[PDB]
Amino acid sequence: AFSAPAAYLTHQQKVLRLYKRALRHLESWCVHRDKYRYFACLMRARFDEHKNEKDMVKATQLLRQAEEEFWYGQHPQPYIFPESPGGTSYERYECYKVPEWCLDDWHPSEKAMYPDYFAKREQWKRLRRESWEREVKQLQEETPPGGPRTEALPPARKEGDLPPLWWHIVTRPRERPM
Amino acid sequence: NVLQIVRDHWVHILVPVGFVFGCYLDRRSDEKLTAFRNKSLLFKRELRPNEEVTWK
Amino acid sequence: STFVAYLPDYRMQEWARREAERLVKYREANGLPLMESNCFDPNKIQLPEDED
Amino acid sequence: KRLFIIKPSGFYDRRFLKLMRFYILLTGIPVAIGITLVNVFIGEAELADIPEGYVPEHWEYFKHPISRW
Amino acid sequence: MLKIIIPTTMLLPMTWMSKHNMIWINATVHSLLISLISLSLLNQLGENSLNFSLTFFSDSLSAPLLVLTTWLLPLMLMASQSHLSKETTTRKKLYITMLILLQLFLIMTFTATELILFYILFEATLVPTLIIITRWGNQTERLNAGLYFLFYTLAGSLPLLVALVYIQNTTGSLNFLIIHYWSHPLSNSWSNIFMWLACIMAFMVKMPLYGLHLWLPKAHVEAPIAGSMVLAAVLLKLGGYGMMRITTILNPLTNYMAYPFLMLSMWGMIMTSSICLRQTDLKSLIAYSSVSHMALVIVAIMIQTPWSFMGATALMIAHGLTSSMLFCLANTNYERVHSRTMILARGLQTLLPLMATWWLVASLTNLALPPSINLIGELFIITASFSWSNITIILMGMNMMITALYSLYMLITTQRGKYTHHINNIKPSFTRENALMALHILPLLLLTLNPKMILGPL
Amino acid sequence: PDSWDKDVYPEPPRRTPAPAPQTSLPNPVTYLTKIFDLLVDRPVTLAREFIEQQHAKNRYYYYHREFRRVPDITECEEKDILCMFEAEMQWRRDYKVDQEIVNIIQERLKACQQREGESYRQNCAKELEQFTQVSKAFQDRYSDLGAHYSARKCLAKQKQRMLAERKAAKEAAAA
Amino acid sequence: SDAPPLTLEAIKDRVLYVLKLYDKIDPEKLSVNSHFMKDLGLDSLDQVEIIMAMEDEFGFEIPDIDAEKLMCPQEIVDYIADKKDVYE
Ligand SMILES: CCCCCCCCCCCCCCCCCC(=O)OC[C@H](COP(=O)([O-])OCC(O)COP(=O)([O-])OC[C@@H](COC(=O)CCCCCCCCCCCCCCCCC)OC(=O)CCCCCCCCCCCCCCCCC)OC(=O)CCCCCCCCCCCCCCCCC
Ligand SMILES: CCCCCCCCCCCCCCCCC[C@@H](O)O[C@H](CO[C@H](O)CCCCCCCCCCCCCCC)COP(=O)(O)OCC[N+](C)(C)C
Ligand SMILES: CCCCCCCCCCCCCCCCC[C@@H](O)O[C@H](CO[C@H](O)CCCCCCCCCCCCCCC)COP(=O)(O)OCC[N+](C)(C)C
Ligand SMILES: CCCCCCCCCCCC(=O)SCCNC(=O)CCNC(=O)[C@H](O)C(C)(C)COP(=O)(O)O
Repeated sequence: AFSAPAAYLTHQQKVLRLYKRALRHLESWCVHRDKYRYFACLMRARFDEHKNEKDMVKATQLLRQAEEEFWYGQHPQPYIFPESPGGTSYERYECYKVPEWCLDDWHPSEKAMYPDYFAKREQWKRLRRESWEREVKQLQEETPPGGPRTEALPPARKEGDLPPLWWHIVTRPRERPM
Repeated sequence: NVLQIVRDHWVHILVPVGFVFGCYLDRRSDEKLTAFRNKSLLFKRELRPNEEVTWK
Repeated sequence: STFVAYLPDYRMQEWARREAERLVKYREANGLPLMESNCFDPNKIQLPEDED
Repeated sequence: KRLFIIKPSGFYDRRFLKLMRFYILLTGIPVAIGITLVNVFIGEAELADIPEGYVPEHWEYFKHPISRW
Repeated sequence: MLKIIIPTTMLLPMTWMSKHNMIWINATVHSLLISLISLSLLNQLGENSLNFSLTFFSDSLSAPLLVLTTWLLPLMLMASQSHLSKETTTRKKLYITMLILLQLFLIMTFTATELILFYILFEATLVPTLIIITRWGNQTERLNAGLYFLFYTLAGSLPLLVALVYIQNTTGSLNFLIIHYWSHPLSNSWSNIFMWLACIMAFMVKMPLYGLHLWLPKAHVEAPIAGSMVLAAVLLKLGGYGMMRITTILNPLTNYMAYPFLMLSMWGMIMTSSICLRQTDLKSLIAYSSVSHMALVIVAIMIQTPWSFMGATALMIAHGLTSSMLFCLANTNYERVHSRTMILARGLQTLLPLMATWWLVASLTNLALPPSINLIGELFIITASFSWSNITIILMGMNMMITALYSLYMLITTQRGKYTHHINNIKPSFTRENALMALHILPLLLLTLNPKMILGPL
Repeated sequence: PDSWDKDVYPEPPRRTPAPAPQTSLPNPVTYLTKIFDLLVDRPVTLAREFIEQQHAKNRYYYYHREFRRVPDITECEEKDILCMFEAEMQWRRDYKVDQEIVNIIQERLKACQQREGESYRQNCAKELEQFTQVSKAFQDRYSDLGAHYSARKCLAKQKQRMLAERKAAKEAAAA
Repeated sequence: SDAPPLTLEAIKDRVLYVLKLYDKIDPEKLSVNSHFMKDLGLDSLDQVEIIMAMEDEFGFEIPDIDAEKLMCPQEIVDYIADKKDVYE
C-alpha cells in the first residue's frame, strides 16, 4: 500500500507470495497450533527441496504445478484479518474520516473554541504554502525528459526542503478518526 | 419622512388590491346569474316577512 | 393546515350517514328489504311493446 | 489524551433547525391554545329538530364552532 | 375565481416596478399569499362542481392541481435566485415574468369551462416554458431540447383542435357540463376511431406515453431548475387532467381502443424503470422515474373505474411534489460541483448530513413507502388493474421491485461510500436550500394526514 | 350510550358471569384494577365533569338538513337540461345514502364476528345474510357503471335487466 | 475501555520478544539494527516467516510489496507505528 509497484514481479517474488498464501491457507485448514506447526514444517521442507534448481524453465514449471495444486486445494473460507480487504471490519471506520479542508468552512463561533489548535493549523498551512514551489521545482529537475517511469517520489535533499507531494500523505485523517 | 418609505414600498398594495378587485368582480358575476333564484324545485321557499332575496 | 382541517362538511358525509340511519331504522321496523335492486320505480318506465 | 475530532461544520444545520422550529412554534402554539380554549369553553353544537316555521342559516347545519365560523 | 387570477396579474407590474434588490422578496411573499388564498378552493361538494361563472369552474379534480401550482411558484423563485445572481436586473425581471405568466396560464387552464378555451390556454403554456429552457439553460443541447419539446407537443395537439371544432359542429357546444349531461355513445366506425385518436394523442404525448417520451429527458435535463420543477410537477399533469375530462365522450370505444396504450404503458413502465438502473446522469434518472409514474397514471385513466381515477389523482399530486424535490436535491450538488455525473461526488453524507436526511426522505417517498400518498395512489391503481385482469399484478409487481432498487441505488451512489478526495469545494448547506427541501416535504406528510383532499371527484 | 340508535346498531343483552374464587391467594388483577380506578378513572372523570359543566353553560344547536323529492330521470324530457340537473343531483344523493347503508351493514357484520369469538361461524348467520342481500341489491343498482357514471346509465342498466327478466319469464311461461 | 494506546517502546519490545523466540536467531547477537540477511544470515523464506509472525503478534496483515522490504527490527517497528498512527 505504501511502496510503489514495479512493472512486473520476479520469479523469486512469485515463489515467496505463493509460499505465504499456501502457509496461510494451510493454517486455515489446520486450526490447532501444533498441527499447523507440523504441516508448516513439512511445507517448508517441500518448498526448499527444489531450491537449488539451476534450470529456470523447470523452476517455472514447478511453480505452475504448485499454483494449480494450490487452487485445487485452497480453503473456500480462509481466515482473513478483520481489517484486511476481505475482513469483517475492512472499511468500518471510513464514514468517520473527514478531510481537513472542511475545517476551513467552520463558523467563527465554532473556531472560537480550540484557538491553539487553529493557530497550529495556520502554521502548517503557511509551511505548505512556502514549500509548494520548491517541491514543484525539484520534481521538474529530477524527472527524466520522457516523463516518469515509476511512481516513486524523491526525498528532500536541500537545506530546509520538504519531500515533494507530502501534504495529503502527512495529513491523513486517522485509522480511528472519531 | 414617509415619502421615501412610500416610494420604496408602494408595490406592496398591488396584490391585496387585486384580491379585493377580484372579489368584487366575482360578486358582480354572481349578480348576473339570478334567473333561477328561489325557483328550483329543491330549494323553492316562501320568503320571510322581512328578507327580499334568498341569496345575493 | 388548520383551515383545511376544520373545513365544514360540504361533502355531506354526516348527512348521508344520518339519512342512511333513518332509512335502515324504518325498513327494519316495517320488515321491508333494506335495499331494492331497482333504483327507479317500474311504473314510471315504459318498456318496448314487443320483444320478438 | 484528548484529540481533536475533524467534522464538517454543524453550525448551519443547527441554525436552520432552530429557525424552523421557532417559526413553526411561534404560529402553532397560539393556534393550539386557541383550539383548546374554544373546545373547553365553546363546545360542539347539539343536534336538534328544526322548530316549526324556522329557516336555519347555512352555517347552522354544522356542529363544530370553528367549522361553523 | 378572479380573486386568484387578478393577484397574479398584479404580481406582474409589482415585479416590474420593484426596486432592483427587492424583486425576490416581494415575489416570494406575494406568491405565498396567493397560495394561501387559493387554499380555499379545497371546500368542495359531493354532487356537483363550484360553477363560479359562465367561464370558470372548480372541481374536486382541479382544486388540488391549482393549489400545487400556486405553491410551486414560490419554491421555483427560491430555487432560481442562486444561479441568477450574476444576471442583470431586466433579465431577472423577465425570468420572473415568464414564471408568473406560466402560473397564470396554468390557473386558467385548470378551471376553463369550455374545451376550446382549455385548448388555447394549454397551448399558451408552451411559450414561457420554451423561452425559459432555450434562454436560461446552461448547455448547448438546450436548443435541441426546445425543439423536441415544441413539435412533439404540437404534432399531438393540432389534430385535437380539429376534432374539437368538429365536435362543436355536431353537438353545438363544448361546455363541459353540457357535454357531460348530453353524452351519447360512440359507434364502432373508422371515423369514430380516428376521432378517438385525435382526442387522445395530444394528452398521450403530454403524459408522456412510452414511445412518445423522448422529448422529456432532453427538456427536463437541459432546463434550468425552475423549468424542471414546473415541467415535472404540473405540466405533465395537463395530459392526465385533459384525458380524464375528455374520456366522458369516448365510450364505449375506449373499451377496446385502450389496448395498445395499456400494453405500451405497462411494458414501458417496466422498461423505463430498468433504464433508471443504468444511468450516468442524475437528472435523467429522475426524468425516467417521472415517465414510469406517468405510465401508471395512464393505465389508471384508461381502465376507467372510480378506484383508478382516485389513484390517478393521488399519484399525480404525490409525484409532482416528490419529483420537484428530487430535482432540487440534484441541483444542490450540481451547483456545488458543476457536473451532473452521478459518481463524481460520492460520500456526501459525511460532508452534508441534513441534506442526506432530505435525500433519504425524498427517495423513500419515490419508492412509495406506506402510508405516503404516493403509495395510496399506487395501491389504488394496482387494485383497479387487478380487477381489470388478475395477470397485471405480475407487471405492476415487477415495477415495485425495480423502482425501490434504482431509488436506493441513487441514494447509495451519492450519500454513502467514501468522499471523492480531490473535491474540496463542498460548502455547508445554506438555509435557503434546507428551507426549500422542508417546504417540499412537509406538505406531503400533511396530505397523508388527510388524504380525501387529493382523491378527486370520484 | 345514547349517542347512537340501538336499533340501527343492535347488541345482545351482555351476559357476564360473577366471580367465583376458588383459591385463598389474592387476585393481582383485582388489586391492579382498584389502583387503576383510584389513580386514573377518577381524575379523568373530574376533568370530564368540569368540561361538561362548562359546555352546559353554552348550549347551542345544529340541524339535519332536509331535502324534498324532485322528479326522477324517468320523468325528464330528452333535452330538458334543468330537470335532468335536478334529477342527477337527487340520484347522486341517493347513491351516497345507499353507500352509507352498506357501510352500516358491514359494521354490524364485523362487530358480530369480533363479539361471538370462537362461535362466529354459527352466531353471525343473520348478519351475513343481511349483508348478502344488501350487497346483491347494491351490485344490481350500481356495479359496472364505470367512471363517468350518471342517472341515465343507471336507468339504461335497469331497463336492460328488466328486458332480460321479462324475456326469461315469458320463455319459462311457455314451458 | 478499549485497548491501551500502543507506544513505540511497546511495539519495539513485542517485535524483539517475537524475534528472540525464533530458534534461528541468537538472542544475545540480536539488536534492533541487525540485518536479517547480512547480520543474522537468514534467507527469504525465513523473512516471510518472520513477517507472518509479526502479523500474528499484532493482529493485522502486511501486504507483500511492503513486507518484502523490511530487513531489520527497526523497519518493522517503524512500519507498524506508521500503520497504527503511533507518534509517541
Ligand atoms: C415541532 C416543530 C418541528 C417541525 C415538525 C413539523 C410540524 C408541522 C406542523 C404543520 C401544522 C399542523 C396543523 C394541523 C392542524 C390539526 C389540528 C386538529 O385538527 O386537532 C385535532 C385534535 C382536536 O380535535 P377537535 O375536533 O378540535 O376536538 C373535538 C372536541 O370538541 C374536543 O373534545 P373536548 O370537548 O373533550 O376538548 C378537549 C380539550 C380538553 O381536553 C382535556 O382537557 C382532557 C384531556 C385529558 C385530561 C384528563 C386527566 C388529566 C387531569 C386530571 C388532574 C386534574 C383534575 C383534578 C385536579 C386535582 C388533581 C388530582 O383538548 C383539546 O381541545 C384538544 C387539544 C388541542 C390540540 C390542537 C392541535 C393544534 C396544533 C397546531 C400547531 C402545529 C404545530 C405543533 C405545535 C403545537 C404546540 C406543541 O387534536 C388532537 O391532536 C387530539 C389528539 C389526542 C388524542 C389522544 C391520542 C390517541 C392515541 C391513539 C393512537 C395510539 C397509537 C400510538 C401513537 C400515539 C402517538 C400520538
Ligand atoms: C423537527 C422535529 C420533528 C419531530 C418532532 C415533532 C413533535 C410532535 C409533532 C408531530 C405531530 C404528529 C401528527 C399526529 C396527527 C395529529 C393531528 C390530526 O389529528 O389532525 C388531522 C388534521 O390534519 C389536517 O386535516 C391535514 C393538513 C392539511 C394539509 C394541507 C397543507 C397546507 C398547504 C401547503 C401547500 C400545498 C401543497 C400540496 C398541494 C396539493 C386529523 O384530521 P380529521 O380526522 O379530519 O379531524 C377530525 C375533527 N375535525 C374535523 C373537527 C378537525
Ligand atoms: C410509438 C407509439 C405511438 C403511440 C401509439 C398509438 C396506438 C395506435 C394503434 C391503433 C389501435 C387500433 C386502431 C383501429 C382498431 C382496430 C384496428 C384493426 O387492426 O382491427 C381490425 C381491422 O381489420 C383489419 O385489420 C383492417 C385494418 C388494416 C389496415 C390498418 C393498418 C395497420 C398496419 C400497421 C401500421 C402502423 C400504424 C402506426 C404508425 C406509427 C378489426 O377488424 P374490423 O371489425 O373489420 O375493424 C373494426 C372497425 N370497423 C368496425 C369499422 C370495421
Ligand atoms: C492449502 C494447500 C495448497 C498448497 C499446495 C502448494 C504446493 C506447492 C509446493 C511445492 C512448490 C515448490 O516447491 S516450487 C520450486 C521452485 N524452485 C525454484 O524456483 C528454484 C530457484 N530458486 C529460487 O528461485 C529461490 O531460491 C527461492 C526458492 C525463491 C527462495 O528465495 P530466496 O532464497 O532468495 O529467499
